[PDB]
Amino acid sequence: MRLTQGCFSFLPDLTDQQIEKQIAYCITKGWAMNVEWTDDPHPRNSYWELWGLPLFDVKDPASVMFELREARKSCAAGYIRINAFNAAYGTESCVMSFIVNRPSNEPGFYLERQELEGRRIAYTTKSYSVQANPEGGRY
Amino acid sequence: SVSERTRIKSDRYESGVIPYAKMGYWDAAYAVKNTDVLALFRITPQPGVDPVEAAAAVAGESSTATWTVVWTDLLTACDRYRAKAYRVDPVPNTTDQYFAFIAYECDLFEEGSLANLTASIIGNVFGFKAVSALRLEDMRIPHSYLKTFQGPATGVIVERERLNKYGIPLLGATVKPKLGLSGKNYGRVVYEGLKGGLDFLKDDENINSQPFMRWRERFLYCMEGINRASAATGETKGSYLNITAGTMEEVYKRAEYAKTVGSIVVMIDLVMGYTAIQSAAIWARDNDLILHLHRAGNSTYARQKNHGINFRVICKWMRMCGVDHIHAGTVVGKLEGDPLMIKGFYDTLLLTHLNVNLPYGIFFEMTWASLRKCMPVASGGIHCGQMHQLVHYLGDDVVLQFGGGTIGHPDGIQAGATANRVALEAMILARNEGADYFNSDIGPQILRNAAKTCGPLQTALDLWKDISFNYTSTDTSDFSV
Amino acid sequence: SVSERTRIKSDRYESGVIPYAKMGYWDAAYAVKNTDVLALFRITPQPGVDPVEAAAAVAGESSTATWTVVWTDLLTACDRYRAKAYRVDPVPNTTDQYFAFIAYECDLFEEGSLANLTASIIGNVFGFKAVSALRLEDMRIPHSYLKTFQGPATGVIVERERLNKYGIPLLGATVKPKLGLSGKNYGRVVYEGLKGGLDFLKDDENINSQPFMRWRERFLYCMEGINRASAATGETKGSYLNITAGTMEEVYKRAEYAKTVGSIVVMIDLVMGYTAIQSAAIWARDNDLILHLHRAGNSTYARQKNHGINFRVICKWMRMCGVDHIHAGTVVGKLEGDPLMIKGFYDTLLLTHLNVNLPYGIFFEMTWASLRKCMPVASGGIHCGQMHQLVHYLGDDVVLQFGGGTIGHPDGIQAGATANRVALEAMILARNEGADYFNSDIGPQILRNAAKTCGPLQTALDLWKDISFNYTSTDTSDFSV
Amino acid sequence: SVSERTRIKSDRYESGVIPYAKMGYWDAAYAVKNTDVLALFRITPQPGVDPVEAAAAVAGESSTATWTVVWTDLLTACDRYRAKAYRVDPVPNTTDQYFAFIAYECDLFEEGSLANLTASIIGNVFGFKAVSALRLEDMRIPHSYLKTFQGPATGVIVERE
Amino acid sequence: RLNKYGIPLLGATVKPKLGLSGKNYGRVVYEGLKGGLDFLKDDENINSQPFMRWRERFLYCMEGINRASAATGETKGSYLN
Amino acid sequence: ITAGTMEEVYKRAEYAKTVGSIVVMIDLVMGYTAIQSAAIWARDNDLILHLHRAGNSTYARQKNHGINFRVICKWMRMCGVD
Amino acid sequence: AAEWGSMNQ
Amino acid sequence: AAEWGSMNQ
Ligand SMILES: O=C(O)[C@@](O)(COP(=O)(O)O)[C@H](O)[C@H](O)COP(=O)(O)O
Ligand SMILES: O=C(O)[C@@](O)(COP(=O)(O)O)[C@H](O)[C@H](O)COP(=O)(O)O
Repeated sequence: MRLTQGCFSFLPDLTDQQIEKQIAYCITKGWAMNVEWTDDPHPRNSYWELWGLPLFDVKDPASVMFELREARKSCAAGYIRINAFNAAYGTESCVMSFIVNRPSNEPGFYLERQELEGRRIAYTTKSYSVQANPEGGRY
Repeated sequence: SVSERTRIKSDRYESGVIPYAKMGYWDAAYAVKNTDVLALFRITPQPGVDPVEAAAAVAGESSTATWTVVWTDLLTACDRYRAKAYRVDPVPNTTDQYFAFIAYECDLFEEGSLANLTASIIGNVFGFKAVSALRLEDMRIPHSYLKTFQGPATGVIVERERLNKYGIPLLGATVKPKLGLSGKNYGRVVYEGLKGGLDFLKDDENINSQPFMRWRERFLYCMEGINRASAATGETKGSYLNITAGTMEEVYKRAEYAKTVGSIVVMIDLVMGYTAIQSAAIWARDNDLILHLHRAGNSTYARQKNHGINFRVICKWMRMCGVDHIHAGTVVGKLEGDPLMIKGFYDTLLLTHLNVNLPYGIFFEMTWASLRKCMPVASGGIHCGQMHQLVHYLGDDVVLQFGGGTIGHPDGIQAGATANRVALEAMILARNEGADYFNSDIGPQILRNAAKTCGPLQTALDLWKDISFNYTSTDTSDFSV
Repeated sequence: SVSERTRIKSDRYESGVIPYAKMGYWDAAYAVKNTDVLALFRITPQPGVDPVEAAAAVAGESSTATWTVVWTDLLTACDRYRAKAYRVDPVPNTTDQYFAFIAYECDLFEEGSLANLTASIIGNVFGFKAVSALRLEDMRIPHSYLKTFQGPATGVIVERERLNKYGIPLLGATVKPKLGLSGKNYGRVVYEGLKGGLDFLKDDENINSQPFMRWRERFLYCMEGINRASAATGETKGSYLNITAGTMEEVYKRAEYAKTVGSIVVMIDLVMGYTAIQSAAIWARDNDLILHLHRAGNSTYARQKNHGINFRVICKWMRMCGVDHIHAGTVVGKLEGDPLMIKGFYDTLLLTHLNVNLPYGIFFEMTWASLRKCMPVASGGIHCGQMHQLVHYLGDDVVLQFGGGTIGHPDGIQAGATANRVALEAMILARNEGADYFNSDIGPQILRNAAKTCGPLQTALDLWKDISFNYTSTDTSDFSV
Repeated sequence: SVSERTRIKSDRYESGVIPYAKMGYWDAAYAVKNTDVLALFRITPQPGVDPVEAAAAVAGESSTATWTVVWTDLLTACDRYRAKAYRVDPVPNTTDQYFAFIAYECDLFEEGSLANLTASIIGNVFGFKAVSALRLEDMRIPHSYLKTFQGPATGVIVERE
Repeated sequence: RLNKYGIPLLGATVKPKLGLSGKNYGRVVYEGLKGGLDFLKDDENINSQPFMRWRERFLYCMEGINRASAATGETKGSYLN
Repeated sequence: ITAGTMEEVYKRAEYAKTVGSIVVMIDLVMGYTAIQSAAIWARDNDLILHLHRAGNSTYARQKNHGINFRVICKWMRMCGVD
Repeated sequence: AAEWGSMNQ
Repeated sequence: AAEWGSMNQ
């Protein structure tokens, strides 16, 4: 299965030139950029692991491209994403996020159904990779 | 007699009828305060009536005046409570139409209550015999009064965080046909649409609890369809459950059920009324739910330029009550919408402050005192063949909804959903790379290029290629540039 | 592919766009059933649009249709759920206006719910680009559906018994000025007016709870004024306490307080909304209170003949919800009102059955299935000098209200109240003896004769002798005789 | 290491301790707004402490500041949330006493809550080692904030009645 | 209740005092606890304000606490105001 | 869930729902008003309602006197048993 | 006309 | 015109 989190997941994996252009678009707005990693893709897993501090006043995509290159050869198999933050009054939140690296294979998830009162069910979403191996060796 | 000797002989408080403009309701040299509420009215006087007298009549009958002199006024600080007409101007390119500005004291209104504000501004003035037509065009609500209202329960920023979705418009669809389906068939459509790639689906405004389908059945099957789709894609999904009902008690019963089964969102209709709406917005904040507002009935009074209330005013009132989403127009769809007026609506719902902009219908500068933003919704006869226009006119904070444009696909509902998502992703990417996607040639070619890697999209483009709705608009601007 | 091989090739269910009139929404040979809901619309087509296509579009978009073909229709008994246009005719003396009749199946609506009925009839049709204007003129609500609603909580018959008052119109007045008075000064006016001879007084629609006067203070002083006046005259008296508020919880808190202190009646405003109104009418029946409805906001959509909703429809909906009183017009006052249209309104609210009457705007025959009667209220710039006209146009089941016409008397509030009661008593007596009181000469002489035994009345006649409001009406009839 | 390469080098957001008056908490050319909350404090500086630094310390520790630089400030509209000292005057007929005026943004407080207002104005400033004594003399509460509170239940007028 | 004996407990306050959103608040809690703190706390002046409503803060904080406890094998917590 | 008083009936209905029963049953000897109350509860709580016709043959057996069962059928379909 | 009373039984 | 911005301070 293909994980559909992010804004461009219905398009093929993007090339390095493609990634650089999107970065160039965020810096022209004055946004701060950062890179994150994880091996637990549950949709309610809000905090991915941080790769260094956010690049606040960098004004050249080459600096961002370099950092992503390092993570790629340094981190274990899993997922990597690039985010952009806007600290303007009225926003003070993230304004863009897309995946930029995937594992060779993703088995996906399945549902568990606990029966409670009347006809009500309490659902739990479960990951095949997580349930099988500890962090660092899931993919 | 004692009564005869105690008669008031003052020129202003002696019994009898005098013009409203001599009663103290007209003041050209009035100085406006930062706590005052202001209103702009488009008035059409009856043959013979003086334009200034008409303005003074509207101000008096919407504040503290009646048709004849009353001495009881002397038991109060009368001058402080009277509303004041302070400017009157002819409408450009028109004879018999005039614009009128009116100021109201802060102490005239009850804190945090929309029923009270409207009781004064729109209570009885529209039925006065001395005017032939009347329309409320705009209002300036001061910072002090804004602080007595909650504002949106969730707000655009917190909502995108709840869905983990950033940097692109959200997507959705309505279940069709409008009426006739059972609860089990309803869940099947939801499962299919979400699985193909929609963020949300919704019940029609007229779906509540009927002989062909009772509400409890629909809510149960829908939660099974949502969980199935989320587990198959790895994304957070949802459907707008309709809690509209005949009595407040029944509304609350349906809201508490949806929360129990774990719904992230619910929807209400405008026909319910201001007080029911305010109660629902307070409940959503106290129970962590998103609140969607359908505007059923608005066009009975917001369509004609000569009489009624302009939608931009409704936008302000609903942002004050605290709804999270609201329908606001598509420009190219099958319902009414002038591009300049629509851009005005979107600004009123998303900005932190408004500056005067006549061509857009913005008459008053106004700050939102840190009230959260309300998300606009675009719906009504639109298709993936028009993606380039939607991105250019509606912006990035918006929910694009496709009912017939999804279920009407020849290869199934899942195929329809895929064609819509792909079209959007390709257009945004191209935009961010600096292309002229709005050009009548570049835009369609971009979609054609994407179509050569997605069969569903190719099929949809060929099917609705020559589909458009061109008709003269009813509500238009009065200024240019 | 499996999807490509399983494509629908039926002429009616193949993908694509076809006219609404070929989708099954137009049927000139349709036979109406006694369980069907019917509607009459005045439509104005855009240049080029066929009159029959417009009618078919309104029927489809208000029932189960969308802009393109959907196969999901085959999972339902489609033919039974589709609304059907069955008659279209040009409006007399007009070009570009047409009348359209439409029938709806009983199973389309939720039992006992006004929000649901309106969601279908007025939801989105008024905003369609293909029409330039639209107006709902009338409706036929069947016996079967009427039986799912409560109807008036008290009703005219039970109410006259609660007051021990029979055989003459009731009398009342509004406190003035509209805003600014304290709770203690409010009670003083109530005491004075009732003591002079009024049956009831009322708070203004915009009086709720404000800095100059909190509600609990007003309710306490008013009950002291009512008991004082009743003990001094030997009659049952009362005042309409306003319970309008921003949230349902606050509404209930104010209703329970008024009942605790022993109020016989309370009042609500139309700006509150349908769902809040229905809840209040159920509470009044369960707690033995009379419920008065002020129609604040109605003229935003009920004033123009080309677009909106006619008041006679609002009359039917409110009688179904179960209010006990409703404002309905004066003809000779300062607010809009054509005599033929007004007579239609009064009949809709008081009769046990309606028969077709075009000159009065009655388009459908209809029985009320034993629902109780709603009492009409006449208010707005009227004076005792017009008594002969009021008796002739408004009838005997009505509340005549005099605000400025009572407080504006030079000799005090008690004097004003006396002049109004005497004028009425003399006119009814004369009528019952068989006189032509409506003649422009007999009527005034009758009042003059009575005045020679009552100084207050003499003073009032001389003061408002030449007072009238003559202006061309906006909402008029389309038939004569 | 990634952490070492991603260290902040900006003069204002590099790690370390700097005076409160250079952190943006002193602004003699500040323009007061009609929505701002204002406070007047009588301060007595410790021997050696500059009168202006003391005022800046009171403003920072009663708003959003701490004893050392934090980069997390860049995740917020920092300039809007900082309180600002804008005037300092010697107390007449006194040596070692000064009056200080301070302005606070409306969005810093919870509507209708006195516990919250006091938590900011009198929370910990009175125990600061750098001052020897301190007194809150007056405050200007704006119209906008007043409207979120009930005010007297009865009031003098209704009570006499 | 904490299974901690024979040494002072450790903690920290979230900074800056005011201005952060509920999601950014949870991020700091997750980070601090994961590095080895027993507890973190809201500032005395953090309650419910326009920049952050209380229900949002409480939800994100419990996600940060559970994540840190599962990654270290220790009982953790944060003082909710 | 048949019992001697309405309060005891409700106590047994709420227990069965708590443990997750898809269905419950009642007897005709309970009476029309108790039956109507139970049918309203089942709709509001998503349970199936079975009706046993204990006592019907005391008046529905002979052709010369009593009530024919087809009438009882209509009344019970109106009350709302499943 | 009078066909409105016969078209709506 | 531009007097609407000065007439409403
Ligand atoms: O009932 C309908 O017609 C819709 O579901 C459209 O479905 P389609 O996608 O099939 O057209 C929407 O409610 C309208 O857009 C409402 O209008 P508005 O947004 O202007 O309030
Ligand atoms: O506010 C007012 O103007 C009135 O109190 C009139 O007082 P006066 O007696 O002093 O005129 C009534 O509410 C109007 O009649 C309402 O109009 P309608 O009945 O048409 O809904």
